[PDB]
Amino acid sequence: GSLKSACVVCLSSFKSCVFLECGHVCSCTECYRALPEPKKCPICRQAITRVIPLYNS
Ligand SMILES: [Zn+2]
Ligand SMILES: [Zn+2]
Repeated sequence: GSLKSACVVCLSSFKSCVFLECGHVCSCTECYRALPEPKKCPICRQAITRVIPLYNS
């Protein structure tokens, strides 16, 4: 379920965020909270309904 591969957006930090939409785990907390927009799932383009942060790097 959880995994910590490379954050697909930055590619520097691991992914530390499961996007509660579809269960895609792909972003990192800092990427999310830093960028303010309504963010879309980087993999599937669904709007994010909630973010379940994983406290990792
Ligand atoms: Zn990131
Ligand atoms: Zn998705």
